Amino acid sequence: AALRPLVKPKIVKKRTKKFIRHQSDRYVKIKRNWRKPRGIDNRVRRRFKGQILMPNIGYGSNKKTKHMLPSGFRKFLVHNVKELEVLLMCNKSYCAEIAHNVSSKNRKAIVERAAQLAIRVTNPNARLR
Amino acid sequence: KRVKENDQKKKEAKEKGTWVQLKRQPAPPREAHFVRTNGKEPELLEPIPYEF
Amino acid sequence: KKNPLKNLRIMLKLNPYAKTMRRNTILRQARNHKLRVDKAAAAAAALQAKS
Amino acid sequence: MKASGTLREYKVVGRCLPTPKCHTPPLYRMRIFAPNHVVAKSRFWYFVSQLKKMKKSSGEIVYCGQVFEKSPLRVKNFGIWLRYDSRSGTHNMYREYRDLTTAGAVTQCYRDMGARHRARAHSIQIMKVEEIAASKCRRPAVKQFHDSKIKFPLPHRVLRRQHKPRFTTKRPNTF
Amino acid sequence: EPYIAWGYPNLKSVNELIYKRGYGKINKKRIALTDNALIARSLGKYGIICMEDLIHEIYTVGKRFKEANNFLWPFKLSSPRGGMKKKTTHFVEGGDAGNREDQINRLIRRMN
Amino acid sequence: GVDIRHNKDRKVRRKEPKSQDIYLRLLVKLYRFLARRTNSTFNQVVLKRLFMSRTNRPPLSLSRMIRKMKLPGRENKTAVVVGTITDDVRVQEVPKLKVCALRVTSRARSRILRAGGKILTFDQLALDSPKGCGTVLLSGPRKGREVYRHFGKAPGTPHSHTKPYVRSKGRKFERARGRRASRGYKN
RNA sequence: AGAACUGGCGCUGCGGGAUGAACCGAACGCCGGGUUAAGGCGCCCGAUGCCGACGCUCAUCAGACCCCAGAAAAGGUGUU
RNA sequence: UAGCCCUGAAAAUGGAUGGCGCUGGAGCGUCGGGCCCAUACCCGGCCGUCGCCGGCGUCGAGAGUGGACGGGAGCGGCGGCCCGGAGCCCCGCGGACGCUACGCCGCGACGAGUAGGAGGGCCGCUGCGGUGAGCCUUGAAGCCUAGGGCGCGGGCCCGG
Ligand SMILES: [Mg+2]
Repeated sequence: AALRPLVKPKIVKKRTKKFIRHQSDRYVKIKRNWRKPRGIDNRVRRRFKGQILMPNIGYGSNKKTKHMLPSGFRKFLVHNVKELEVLLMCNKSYCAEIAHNVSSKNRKAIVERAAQLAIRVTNPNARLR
Repeated sequence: KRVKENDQKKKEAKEKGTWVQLKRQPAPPREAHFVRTNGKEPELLEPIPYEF
Repeated sequence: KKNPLKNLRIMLKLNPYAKTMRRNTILRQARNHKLRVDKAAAAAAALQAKS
Repeated sequence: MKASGTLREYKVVGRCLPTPKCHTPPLYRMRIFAPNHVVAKSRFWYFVSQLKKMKKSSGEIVYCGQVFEKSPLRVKNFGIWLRYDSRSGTHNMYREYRDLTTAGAVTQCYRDMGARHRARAHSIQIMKVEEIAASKCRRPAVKQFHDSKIKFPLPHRVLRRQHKPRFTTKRPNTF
Repeated sequence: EPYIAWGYPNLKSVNELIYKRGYGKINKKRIALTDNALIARSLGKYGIICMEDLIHEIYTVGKRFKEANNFLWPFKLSSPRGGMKKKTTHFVEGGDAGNREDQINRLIRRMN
Repeated sequence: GVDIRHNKDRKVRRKEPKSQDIYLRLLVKLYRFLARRTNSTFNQVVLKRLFMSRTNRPPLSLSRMIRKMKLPGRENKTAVVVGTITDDVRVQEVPKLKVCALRVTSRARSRILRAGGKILTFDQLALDSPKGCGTVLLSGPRKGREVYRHFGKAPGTPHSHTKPYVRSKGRKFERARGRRASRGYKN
């Protein structure tokens, strides 16, 4: 751990298994993106046992632990120096990401501004030479 | 009839000074009373047999 | 909600008489226990004094 | 009634309420065999309503105690009178048992009516139970234990399996 | 009486019920009456300002039984840990649905 | 399940206005401080009236106000209306009463200010009487609209008096059968 | 095939009825511990591997659990 | 007379107390002590909805469910020679967090759902006005990926 973020609790999650669409195994035209089944007879909507679960608000995560990374921070993706400085009074709570378009020259500079301000960047060594 | 003999009994408690409680109540459970089996002893009855 | 009847001193937060009710039924059931063990020995004491 | 467990004899007395017409009704008495006192004062209003014009609303019970046999150690011979119902009609019945207590002899009836006659315990009405002395028994199964210097052995004893090792190297003698 | 079991409770039946599973309502909330202030602040109008005074009106059915009862939330008891018998026929008939007149104290101690 | 019946869980009143007026939203913030904090019931009436719609805020004319302030006792109180004060042409001379309202119209506040009265907004009402002491809060005829005379039983029921939707008043527009005993019937 | 009264299914999963639309329990946010209902506890199959109580019954077509999935009159010195 | 059994009692693929089997019972009748487990019930966690509300006092000087002064008379108390009197803080110049008020906080109860109806979407696609002193040949869009995550989800972000 390069940096330590205030109090990090035991992150419990209710499920770690990524809800899939019904019949998404059987076809490849059907993406695994969740669509709730609204057929009149099917056994997922009617909620039989031993079948594909369907998401509801009971699976929601704890409010004090929501959007927590496994490192204990919460990401905030930035593009340059001028919006890295807005995270100065949040550096023990939030962490910065560099957006995927930022060129390897400018990405080199906004991580050296991050080290002076002691803000955690999740991807410091990306697009190096 | 009750309204009539209720209002006159209401002002009877003003002159006499009481708490007569003119509101009516349902049947309470029976009071803890006392029976008397004076002299004799209770009658043994037993179920009669079946004859058609 | 800590449980009355399961700890003291929540009973006593809700009922101050409950303590003085309680050592009375510790004091008197100990004096009925000192009585009966002394009495049951005193029966077989003289019965053993006989033999 | 379920006849749940061993029964328990109750003496139940009770009387219909004093009307303005009738003061001090005579306070009848029955002899209810029931597993507890709540069933026992429930069968009183079953049997009294078939015999007198009384019911639980216009009556009350004025005693319900367990009445128990005086001699729990002495072996007694009981003869009881039955009024069970069958699948076709209903029959009167005399029937003899042999137990150390009255409620144990009528318990031995309800089991025995269900065994032999398949008669469920709500359909059978006990009329009267009393001890009889010997040489007035008529049943030769009860009569055959009236024998001074009686003796018999216990042949072919079988019990306690799985209690010991289920797997043993030992064929268990039945004596 | 097909749907209920009831009977006449003795003194430690209500004493165990009011303390252990007893809850009160003030306006719409089911609160734990863990203080004698909470009984007095609402129902103190009737002079039943403490816990063991509340337990007295509700056993010896007194003048203000109604407002002392309706202060209480319905007692959300647990499942009876001895098991029941048949749940559908009468207690006389062998089951347990109906009046049983003192055996409800034996049932509360499994429920409560 | 419990059987505690449904539809008792939800109430269907308003907890903020649906307006995006940034001057009504600060009047809301002023009064929902005063509602939950000063313990006077005037500030609860005025607060839920700021939430109300435009139909639930009918205009109050100039001679409903001064007819409702010729009454005995109203000689020095202030008139609150949550909504506009228009002016009547019917009234000839205006007393010197003190009013307090959202959005008094142009010709009305020329006649209130010639009379010597004082018009107030709800800011300087709140500084004046925070409890709402000595105010006569008025309302307009909220069932005075042209829409409410179309509502009722039915226009073709017995004694309906409901005024049906015709596209143009005149002869031969909904007047033939059902409206006279010669042609058909009369309801 | 058609009515009445209440519930249900349709819209509704779960435990039990081997299987099941409606029967019996029972209604559902996502979990941990506790306990039970209806049902059960030889082995599939969680729990009688209790030194369970009392009787009844032998079938060369035994019998075995609401709805519920097979039977009657008549007869039997077969036993009780 | 009525319990169990038997006779009465015959159908087409091979077959059904569910099966295997079961006869001091794994059968029938009447019962007892245990024991087994539903998403039900009880206690606890967490999400959400609904209901009743809370804080504009950031008031480390704010303090108030009764409040001042200044006079007519009395004490108990604080400094006696029985005469007696407002001190505005200061040796420390100090004292967390907060409140997008459309935000935050707290308590309590509840959560099935086809057709249908509403709400929220910092879910998504294309185009416009504004706006990021945005991003980019030191590599955009797209496409690929046993790479790393977040979101209950629609989805999104990051590495290669
Ligand atoms: Mg269907």
